[PDB]
Amino acid sequence: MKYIQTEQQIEVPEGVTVSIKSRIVKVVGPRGTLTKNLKHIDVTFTKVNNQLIKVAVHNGGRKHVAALRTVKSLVDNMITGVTKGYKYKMRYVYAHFPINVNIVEKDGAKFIEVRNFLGDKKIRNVPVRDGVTIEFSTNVKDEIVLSGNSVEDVSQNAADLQQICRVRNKDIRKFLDGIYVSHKGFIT
Amino acid sequence: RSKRSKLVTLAQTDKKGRENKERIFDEVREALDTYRYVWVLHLDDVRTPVLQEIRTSWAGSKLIMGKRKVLQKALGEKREEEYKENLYQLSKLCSGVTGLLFTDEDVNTVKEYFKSYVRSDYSRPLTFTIPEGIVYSRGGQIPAEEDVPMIHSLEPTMRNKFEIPTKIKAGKITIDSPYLVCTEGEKLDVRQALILKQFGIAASEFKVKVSAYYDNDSSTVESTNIN
Amino acid sequence: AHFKEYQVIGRRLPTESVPEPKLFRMRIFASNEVIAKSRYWYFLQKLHKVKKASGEIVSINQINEAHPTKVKNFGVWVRYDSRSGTHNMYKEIRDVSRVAAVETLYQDMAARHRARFRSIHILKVAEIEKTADVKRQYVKQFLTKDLKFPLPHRVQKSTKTFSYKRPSTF
Amino acid sequence: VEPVVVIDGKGHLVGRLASVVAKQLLNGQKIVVVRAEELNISGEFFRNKLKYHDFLRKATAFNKTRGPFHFRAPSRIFYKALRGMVSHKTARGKAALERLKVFEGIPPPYDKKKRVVVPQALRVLRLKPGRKYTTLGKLSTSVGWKYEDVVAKLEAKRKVSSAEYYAKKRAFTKKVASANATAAESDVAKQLAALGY
Amino acid sequence: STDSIVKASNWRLVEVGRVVLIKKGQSAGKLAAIVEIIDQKKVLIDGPKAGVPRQAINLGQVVLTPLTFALPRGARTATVSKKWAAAAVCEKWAASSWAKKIAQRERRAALTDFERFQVMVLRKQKRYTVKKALAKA
RNA sequence: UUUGCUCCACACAAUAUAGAUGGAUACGAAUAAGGCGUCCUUGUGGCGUCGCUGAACCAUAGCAGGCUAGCAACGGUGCACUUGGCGGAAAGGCCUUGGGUGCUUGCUGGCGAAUUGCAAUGUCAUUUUGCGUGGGGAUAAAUCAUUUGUAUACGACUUAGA
RNA sequence: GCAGUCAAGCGUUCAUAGCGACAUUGCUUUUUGAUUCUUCGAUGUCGGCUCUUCCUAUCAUACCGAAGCAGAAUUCGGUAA
RNA sequence: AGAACUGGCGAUGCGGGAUGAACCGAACGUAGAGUUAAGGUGCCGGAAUACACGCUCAUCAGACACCACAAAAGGUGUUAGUUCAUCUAGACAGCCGGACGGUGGCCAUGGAAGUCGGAAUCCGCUAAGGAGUGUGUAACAACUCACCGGCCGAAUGAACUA
RNA sequence: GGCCAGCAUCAGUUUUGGUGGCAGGAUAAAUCCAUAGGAAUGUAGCUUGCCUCGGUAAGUAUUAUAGCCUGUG
Repeated sequence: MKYIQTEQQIEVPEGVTVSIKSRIVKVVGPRGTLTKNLKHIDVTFTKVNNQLIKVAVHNGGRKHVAALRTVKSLVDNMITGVTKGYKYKMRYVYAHFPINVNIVEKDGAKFIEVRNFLGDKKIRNVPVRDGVTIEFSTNVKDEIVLSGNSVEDVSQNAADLQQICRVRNKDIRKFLDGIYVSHKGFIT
Repeated sequence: RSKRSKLVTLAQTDKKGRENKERIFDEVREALDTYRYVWVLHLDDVRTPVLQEIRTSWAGSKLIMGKRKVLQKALGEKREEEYKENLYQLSKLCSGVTGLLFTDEDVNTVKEYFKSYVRSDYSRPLTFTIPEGIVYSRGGQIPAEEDVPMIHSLEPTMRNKFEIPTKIKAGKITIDSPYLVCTEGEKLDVRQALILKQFGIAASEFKVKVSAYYDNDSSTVESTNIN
Repeated sequence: AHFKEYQVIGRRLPTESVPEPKLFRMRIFASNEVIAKSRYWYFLQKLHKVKKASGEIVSINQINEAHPTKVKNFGVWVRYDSRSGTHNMYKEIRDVSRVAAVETLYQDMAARHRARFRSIHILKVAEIEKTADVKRQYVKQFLTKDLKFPLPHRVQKSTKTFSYKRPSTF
Repeated sequence: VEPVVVIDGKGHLVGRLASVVAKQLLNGQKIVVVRAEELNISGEFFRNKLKYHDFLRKATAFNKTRGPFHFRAPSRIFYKALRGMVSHKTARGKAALERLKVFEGIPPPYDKKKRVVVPQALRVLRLKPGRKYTTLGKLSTSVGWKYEDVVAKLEAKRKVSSAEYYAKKRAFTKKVASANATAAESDVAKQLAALGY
Repeated sequence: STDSIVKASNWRLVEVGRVVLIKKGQSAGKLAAIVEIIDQKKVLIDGPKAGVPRQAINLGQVVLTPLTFALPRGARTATVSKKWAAAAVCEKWAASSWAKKIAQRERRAALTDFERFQVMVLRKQKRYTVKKALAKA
């Protein structure tokens, strides 16, 4: 209905600093630095005072205003990634065959290697993205922990690792094998 | 288009509306000249037989509950509009879930009763460790030889909502490491209270507190502080 | 075209035993004098039994705007014929004068509802005096105080075919 | 007014540029179009690809050699849209396609000369924002033009050699404009401002 | 070093009291003030000092200027002309470099051919003092 | 197979023009942003400004541009040399050093034009070649015929022979 | 197919002047897998050897989806010539 | 296929519908200037990439009467309307709390306690709480919503019309 | 006095500008001037509130240290 302007608000806490040239966003704070490109979304940012920044879309339709809430939702995840950081813990439940999971470094690329999934001889390598560090859980049986600064580096690298172990041509009510995501929590 | 499709049902019960509000607007103004005592009571968490105890124990009392702003509408929130006088100060106090009481027995008996009246409800205190074996629906309270193993339907509820790690060998439910859910002297989390809810541990006592009194013939606001 | 507001009055026939038929005026929106007389007999036939041959026109007057440069909010009741049966419609236009508002109503009906000029009837055009009863939402959002908005991405209309500048926006 | 107009090809629409070129040829202007790989089409990428495959399956059924010729390079795809706008079967349309040269990149000697643009063909002036467009260079690689890796390499050679020129020209206009400022306040320059220069 | 370097993206914005230039139409090159916004595209302007009548207009026919002055929304023609000279925007317009550009091409169009010969000889003399002043520093 | 053959300088002849009549005048990138200048702790910095058209900038006076006298300047420009570079995307161009050498409307003087008779493009650029001049440069192959069979309907192809 | 039944809609305003989707009932040779051994006038000429190409409405092979899908096998369903 | 009035073509060029005996303009001696019709003005192609208000994104858009033609109903695409409601005295969304007693209602049965089922289906206290919408234990427990209440502070929902 | 041309003052047809005088309408309506009444997208003043010492928040106040609307002349 051609809204004259809408706005949302980004709440900047005390630790982080945000540098925004035209649509290039950099978030620097305690745990690290991040970037995210936004040349496609066509919005306007405005600083008022050092903790609050208002996004804006002038004279836009319904599609152009629905894409303004999601720009708040991306920069806020760029904020909590630098203050608190992300940490996904995964459990990999097997039925009969003990699943051997390791971390190997071929050519400096640091893959995740899965062996013996449902008795298969096939070796699967899942590549590790930049800035996600995988550690095996201490003193908790059968758990793998993914953690990094970015949502979309961590949540993709945990989603990749469970699609690599999908059971084919069998009944999923009977065969229990696979790797799954326990819960999506913060570091601190 | 592209609107939210609301869930439509077929249940028996229907919504009330405004006409139940205006009745409580009338019943509060009717109870002022009828009864002699106005007792306002802050009681946030309740249990229904706790409330059905207090109603049937006192025939002379009328325990009238409702929304807060309806009670401000009926008692009169501003000093300019009120049914009976000297009433706008005590209606300022009812900030929580409050239900008015209209008795005519005594001002000493009512203030003595609620310190003598105490019950036990959920914690929402003492600490509990779970053994690293078969979990039971009592949870180490009674001896486990007489206990019942937990139903496996709420075991996905335990692994996801209660955050407790349970992997299942056979018809019973097993954990492998001992797990403590609470510690003493700590404010309990809502995930910690629901563990004690499914275990059926209502070991924290409940008492209802009262904050103020009014007397119609004297027409003055009385504030009494008991917890 | 450029619409004009007219006033057409009727005087059915001075006959024996009924002298002085009463009178019947209307306010007509039209582009010239000739259409407004023919549009008067279009409505006035629907109300009671006259014709043009058994009728006559008293007078016509151009009703100019009472206050031209004062920005007014308008609320217009419009009845129109669809491809299915007819039904009413209430729309509101923020504009300068009366006759310039119905100018933008025929542009709005033919764009949004594909209603041609013959299918639209103008029930009543009235001015909303006090605000905060403006029922529509696309009208009220210009009624907030101290309204400021930018015009981003202005395009340029040039004369020559080749510009040597790699032209910029705003 | 110039003998040869040198049209830069980056940021233009295919149809609107081809229209304003196919008129200037028939009126007599020589035109060379450079950097034709950076040209743009309206419409999203997956549409224009399917608007090329339905072109790509039209061929003379009894002999594929004689059929419609499907050129793959971006200089030639634009030359298709331009050849459809000129009556190329007569003798006037052939003498108007002798007045036209199209290139990928910018070959010599056209890098040393001035490049111009056409404002009514620019993408940023024409399409409403929030609307998908399609780079013609990305389209031609996806249909079989195996020279994108070479053109983009020869631009990085050119852009370095261009920017080293521009740093000298910028410092040269610094020295002139300051020496013009001391020519200001002189009474030979006090008269020009009265005459309007 | 702990600040947000977020840009501002400065825009000329329509409002009550924005002074404008009319690029095409009957008036065509006269200053005026936006009195009241009507909708997204139509505004109500007036400049009585230049001579443009009080009228509605479309934003495609008008071009926005950086200068502003304060004015109550819905002002009449006499009230505008008082607030006009009180900000003295007639003086402030010619101080801008864009209004000197319009006067320059206006003066170049009105040059007599004998005066155009005088531009010729004077630009010969200025280029000779420059090229000696250049190629020494 | 009559002194042919090639490149440079010049004179006549030819021969045509898809259309010369001051100059195609070089960043890249973004468009909800950039350009240029200036500082600075060199940064996705600070401040200042400009755009809203190339309607610009540059060049431009002289017999279609003549013959001369000066003044002021160390500059501008043309032509042939020379010095050192750079450019391979179709570079075939772009800078640069030293002199030489005309010209100078940056300023100021003297002479000359007429008769093309009141207008007639009033011819001024640039392709391709030829015939003779005068200074250099360099001394071949292919085909047919004959012969091979890795080839072959005939041509072709593939080999050999002073 | 005919004959009903039920009723969201339609019929200048409209339940009952009169239409009627979506459902459903009427038997159409016998409720206990016995059989039915019933071919019921194709009035008209294309069929086949060789060979190429084209549609998708996919019989196989590629990859998915859903079902009492334990496997094994096997069905439904989609993208794909 | 066969009738009624009129207009056509047949005998008929020209301008428009890309092309056509019947449609739209308009009916013809040979030439000049001017203005138009039906139809058109991005380019082919003569003529405004004219001005103005809107709507539309199609993994086979759509683009002009006769005319080269597609029909119901579906769609959490979008825009404008229609009547009914709920609300700043707290709506709608979502967290949080209660969501009860007679009761494990009669029969059914190897067990059925709100939920494998048939018939039923009534009262008490209540702000509100159905002899009870779903998850499922062999039954039970346990959770859920429908019903009310605590927080937050602006509108929101249903039904249709095109 | 054969051939092709250029200008001047005219005539017929016709296109394209500049500019001047008058009549109409509500003797245009408006602006503008006067003058009554009024209201909020409530200006000055006032009052409260938090508060970087004035700044916004919410209350009052109908032209004052901005103005506007309506009607009549």
